[PDB]
Amino acid sequence: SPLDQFEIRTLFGLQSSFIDLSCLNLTTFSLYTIIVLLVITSLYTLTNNNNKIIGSRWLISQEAIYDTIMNMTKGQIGGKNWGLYFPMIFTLFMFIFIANLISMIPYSFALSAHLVFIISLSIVIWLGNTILGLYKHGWVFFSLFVPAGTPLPLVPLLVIIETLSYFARAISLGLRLGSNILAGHLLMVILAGLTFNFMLINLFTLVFGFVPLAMILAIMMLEFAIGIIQGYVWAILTASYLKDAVYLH
Amino acid sequence: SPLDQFEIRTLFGLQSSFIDLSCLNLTTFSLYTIIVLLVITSLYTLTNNNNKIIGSRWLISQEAIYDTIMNMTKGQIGGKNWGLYFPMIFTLFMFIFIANLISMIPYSFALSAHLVFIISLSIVIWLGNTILGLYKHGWVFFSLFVPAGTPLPLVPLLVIIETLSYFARAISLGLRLGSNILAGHLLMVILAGLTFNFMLINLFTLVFGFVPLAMILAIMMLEFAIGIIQGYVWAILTASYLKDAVYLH
Amino acid sequence: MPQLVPFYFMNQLTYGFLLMITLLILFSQFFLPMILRLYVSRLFISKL
Amino acid sequence: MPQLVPFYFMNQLTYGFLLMITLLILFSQFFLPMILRLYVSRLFISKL
Amino acid sequence: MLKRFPTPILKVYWPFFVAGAAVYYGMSKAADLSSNTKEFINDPRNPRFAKGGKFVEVD
Amino acid sequence: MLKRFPTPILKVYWPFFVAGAAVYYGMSKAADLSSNTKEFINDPRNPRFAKGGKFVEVD
Amino acid sequence: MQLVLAAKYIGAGISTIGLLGAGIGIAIVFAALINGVSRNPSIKDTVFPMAILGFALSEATGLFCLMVSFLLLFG
Amino acid sequence: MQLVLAAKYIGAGISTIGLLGAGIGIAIVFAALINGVSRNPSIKDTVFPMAILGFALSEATGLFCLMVSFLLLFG
Amino acid sequence: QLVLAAKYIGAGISTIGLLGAGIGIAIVFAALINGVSRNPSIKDTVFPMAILGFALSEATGLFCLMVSFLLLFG
Amino acid sequence: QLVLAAKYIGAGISTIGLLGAGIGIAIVFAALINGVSRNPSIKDTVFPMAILGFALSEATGLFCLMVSFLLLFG
Amino acid sequence: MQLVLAAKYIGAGISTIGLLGAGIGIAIVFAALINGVSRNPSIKDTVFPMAILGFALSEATGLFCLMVSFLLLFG
Amino acid sequence: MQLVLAAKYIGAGISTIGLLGAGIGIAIVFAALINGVSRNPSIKDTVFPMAILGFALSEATGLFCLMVSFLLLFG
Repeated sequence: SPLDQFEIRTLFGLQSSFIDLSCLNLTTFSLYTIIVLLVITSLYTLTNNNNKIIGSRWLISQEAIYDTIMNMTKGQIGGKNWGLYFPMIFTLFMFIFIANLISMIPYSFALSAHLVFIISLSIVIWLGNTILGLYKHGWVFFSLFVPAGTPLPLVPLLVIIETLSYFARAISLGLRLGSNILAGHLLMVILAGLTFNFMLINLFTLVFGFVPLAMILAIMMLEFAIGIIQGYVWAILTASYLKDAVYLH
Repeated sequence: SPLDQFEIRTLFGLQSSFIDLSCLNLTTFSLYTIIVLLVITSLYTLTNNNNKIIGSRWLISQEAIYDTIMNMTKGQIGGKNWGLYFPMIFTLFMFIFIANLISMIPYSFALSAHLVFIISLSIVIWLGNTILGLYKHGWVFFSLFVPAGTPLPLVPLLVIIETLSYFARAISLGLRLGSNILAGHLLMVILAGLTFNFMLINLFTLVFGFVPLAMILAIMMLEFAIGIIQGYVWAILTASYLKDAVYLH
Repeated sequence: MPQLVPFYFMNQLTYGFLLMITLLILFSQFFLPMILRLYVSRLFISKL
Repeated sequence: MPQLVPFYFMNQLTYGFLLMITLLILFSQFFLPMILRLYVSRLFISKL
Repeated sequence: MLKRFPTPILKVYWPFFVAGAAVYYGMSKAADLSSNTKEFINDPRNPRFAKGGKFVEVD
Repeated sequence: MLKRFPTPILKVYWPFFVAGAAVYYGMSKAADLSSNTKEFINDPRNPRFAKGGKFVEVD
Repeated sequence: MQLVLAAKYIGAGISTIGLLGAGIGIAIVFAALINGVSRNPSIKDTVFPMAILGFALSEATGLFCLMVSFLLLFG
Repeated sequence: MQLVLAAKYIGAGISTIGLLGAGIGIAIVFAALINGVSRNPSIKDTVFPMAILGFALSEATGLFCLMVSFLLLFG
Repeated sequence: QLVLAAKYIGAGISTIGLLGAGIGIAIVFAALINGVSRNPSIKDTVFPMAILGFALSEATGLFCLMVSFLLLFG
Repeated sequence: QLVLAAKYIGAGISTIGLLGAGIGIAIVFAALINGVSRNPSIKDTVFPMAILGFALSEATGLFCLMVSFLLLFG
Repeated sequence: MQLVLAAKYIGAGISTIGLLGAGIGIAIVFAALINGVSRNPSIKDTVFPMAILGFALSEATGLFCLMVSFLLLFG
Repeated sequence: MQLVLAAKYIGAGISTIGLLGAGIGIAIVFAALINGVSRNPSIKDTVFPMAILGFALSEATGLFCLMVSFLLLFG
């Protein structure tokens, strides 16, 4: 069982017999959400030395993240009011960016590799695009489903397999991230499990047994890239989707 | 199942997986201990109108209980220092006296009818007599086990079946009270269960069906007597036992 | 008997002995001497 | 897969959405404008 | 420390919150439907056992 | 309200408290020995299930 | 389940015997009451509540043996 | 399996005969209480704690038998 | 398992001996009450004899209870 | 229950059609990159055509995934 | 019962062929990225978000196939 | 359990095919790298990290298909 690293264990506990209060209780998932919140709080509270203008070396990091997500959501929705949807496009980044660096620490735990939470967050953003689009643009919201000047005898086909791609968008956006984080962690644990039993046979294998160690180091080098790039790709697709929902093509 | 009135149900709940914190949690037994503590607090705090000397009509009750337990423990241990063991001889009364009037209220629950707590309290008082007796009187504590001037060829028999009566005292003192409260409540519930199905047959039984109701009323009249007398008998036997343990006959 | 033998033994005994130590400290230091103050006060006004 | 289908669905989703609403209110009202105050201050000293 | 600025976060983000409540409710019913399956009816940490009922155990 | 009077309740009642600790410990071991019997090994509210192990269930 | 229900009836039969204790008991209390009133007719309102109390406390021991029979008949 | 419950209920029926040893007990105690108060009217406040003591401290031996009956019936 | 059922009959029959114990404690405290009521100045003299006789009579009723516990638990 | 095992083989084989979808999205964005790099002033003109072609190609890769879900869940 | 797990593992093996449709995908995207940067050195900061977008938004279709493989293997 | 362990080996055999995606993939990336250096030898230190990045991101899709084979061999 190489997948035991994702087990959810209850720690602080709470129960009753009147009402099902077992929904909220401090758990491994919940404790790592508390840790994510305290890290994100720590990146801005004690980072700023006594509210100085000059912005010490720690604040350049949270300066660059801010600027690379402003200049990304200005180039996507880019209309009359792009900044009204900027806090959500930033707080969808920082959760995924911090929750995929915390998960790299060896005896730790991936928030992002729970499909039930990430798929739920994706369905929340998809319904919050459809409701916002219907509210802002009435019955002509469905004009999104015809591409451009197209010949009329093939328009209903191009409507059906446009709407099918419109509600595949509900689960695709989440399952991309879930699949990347889950496959990366499962790859690292399985190769560690193979190189461990590689190094317990006869003593000639601990000699020149440095090359599988170097391969695992190279995969860990790759895994930060595949963890930060997904945190960026989430925040670019849910900027493009707000471009479609707010502005009709 | 006429004995379902003694079920213990968990209410507020607490658990973990690190440590077994399931010992303390608010339960039916625990909630009725909170109620007993608040009643005993209520019998003395708001009873005294603004710390008046004259002692209003409520305070005559907690005056008479105090005086009838002072004049009872002065006539049992009655030595140089009888008052040093007077708070325990009073707080063994008031728990059993209040916890057997609260249990008379119809949809309520007997603290006293749990054998595991009362037998434990009895074993606590028995070991606290033996340890106190050994500490105060050395190796000659065992002089309690010979009655008086007796012929020597039958002294060891009269020692063996004196010590057997000495450690039957550990469970007898508790199981007396447990048996009285449990048998009284089980009697009332079984006779209520019989008179209920007596009154659901043909309409001639609700006519002149007043006599089993009067029999249940008479048993409830008896049950306060059998509940207060046991609260007194506990506090007289654990005064006599401190007479034996403190003073060697 | 089924009802007086559950897992709740340590529950019963824990809140019971907490209540016993509570009532012992509570009676002895608070509530018995607030009656005895009434006694000594009545006798002190009586002796005058 | 066995590990991502427990009973803990409402646990996961409850603390997750509490953290999302928390970070949303928290970022938007606190931490983004404390960077933007730095921006407007730097530009105000620059324009003078 | 930090000066709170009253940013509009309710007259902008209401359909996200409405969708959040809807997905919360739908996942509640999905969890209740999944917690009674054949595989998971005898896992003792489900919240059925903390209130009343015990051990259907007929499969 | 109430004036606390420092009554001696420790240099008088120590063997009662020592006996209380001893009966507490002995009933702890008695409860642990009784919670693993044949009748009560499948009652789901025992504190075994809240930490680790699940369902011996061989009787 | 015919054997256990046949044993229930025999057990309810055996649990009837303990009523003779109360039947002699109430009588010994009231016999002492009569022999105490005849020695002294002035102590009536002092003695007679104790006779009623002894009546009740022995009738309780009678009913504690009746209730076992009522369990073994039905419950 | 029927034999175990059958003999269980029979033994629980047998183990309530000892209450006739408690009914007569409470009887003789309150009988002596009545005869002692009647022949000396100033002994009540000295003999009454011994009466209550002897009453419950004699019943206890019938209640032991009733607890053997309860451990048979329900345990 | 006839023996597992027949030990319960023995535990029931062996509890009958408390009949003597209850009547015994009654006769002891009955004589104590009569002795105090006849001679009012004998209570502190003869009361330990009453407590002694009670302790002996209970223990010799208690033999039946410990035999019942050995039959029911051993 | 041969059918309960043979639906899993079908759900495995019916997932091969995403091979075309991945290569397809690659060829679309490859032509988009080449078209922007040759003519720098065509991005805002031709980018919705790229998003359209991606949406169509995924949906026509997605047919295989929904057939796999019908075989695995229906 | 062996047949279910056997065909389960065979189908999980079959459902990883679709990753060759993602390796070539990432290849063609970064190949066009290289050829587009090389023939115009001032387009990198405009073409790089489209590169990352096309990269992950093309892998997703291989990761769907890997999730079908995981639901076969472990579900 | 001979059938399921025979199916494990076949599944590990099938999950080898997805490596051809990476085998063509790394090559298409480096082929574009060569054809981009030959058109412009001045853009080397700008282009070559993107080639290494595409190498890594396609080798990840190769290893995601290797790990399924390593599961089906042993785990």
